[PDB]
Amino acid sequence: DPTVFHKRYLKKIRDLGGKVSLYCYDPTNTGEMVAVKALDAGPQHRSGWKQEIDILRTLYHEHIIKYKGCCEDAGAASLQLVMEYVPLGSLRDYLPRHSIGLAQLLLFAQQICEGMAYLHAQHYIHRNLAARNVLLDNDRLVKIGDFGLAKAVPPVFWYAPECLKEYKFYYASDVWSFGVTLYELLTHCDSSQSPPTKFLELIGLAQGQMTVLRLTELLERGERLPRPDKCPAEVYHLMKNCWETEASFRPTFENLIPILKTVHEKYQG
Ligand SMILES: NC(=O)c1cnc2[nH]ccc2c1N[C@@H]1[C@@H]2C[C@@H]3C[C@H]1C[C@@](O)(C3)C2
Repeated sequence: DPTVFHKRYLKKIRDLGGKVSLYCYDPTNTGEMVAVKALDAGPQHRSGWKQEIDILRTLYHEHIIKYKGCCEDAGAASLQLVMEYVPLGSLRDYLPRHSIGLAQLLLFAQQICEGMAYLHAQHYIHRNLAARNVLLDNDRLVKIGDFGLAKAVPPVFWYAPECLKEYKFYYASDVWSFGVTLYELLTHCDSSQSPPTKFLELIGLAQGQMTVLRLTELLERGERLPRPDKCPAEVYHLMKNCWETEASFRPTFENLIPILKTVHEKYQG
């Protein structure tokens, strides 16, 4: 996509959270809200940035945030990435404020799997799958964002043992993160139940440089996040399956889609 946004029609509304900001884009001096990501940076962060832009340019799917174009970023001697803006924001902000039923959360889970299967079918890994990077376009439509860490296959509290211990990252490693993301959904991203809160409670906060190693030891011993309240046993077993220590015993996102379809159906009625 070679779409170019002219800086002259861009007015900043707010920062969204690399840095992503919300702009109005209005050439008739009433128009479209857009999210714009901008790259301070130096040590080949620039090449990673070119990677992100090129990855997003090629991805087109209902459950992946839509690429809209680029604009000259004279101030960082780069491009800025222009994306669709989603007003409800990320599930991290939305879920604490609302009380979503199980069937709806399962639908979100299914849609995340669809976007991720698509991504994997493109030979890309995401490496940052967490509730905070899942955006809610409408009450029944989820989109995966934040491709900042995404890579062509040649967040430590969301990472599988092979990532933490060996610095490897498989398709199966994104499936582990999906498991943790699904746990977030079922706890409505309550901070007191969050993966950092729960794992720091076991590890403690006085382990010098060894936090990650301690986390790894607990995972390899088979320690896992608890069953959220009113998560069905079968959904908890699905999560535990996304968390197999051995990467090859995890389901793929392709495996997960028909299962999640079926369970959503069951809880919907
Ligand atoms: N298209 C977008 O990026 C985007 C689109 N609509 C949005 N509405 C509110 C935030 C937001 C977006 N924000 C980003 C998203 C969520 C949060 C903050 C931004 C960086 C983050 O990593 C973490 C991914």
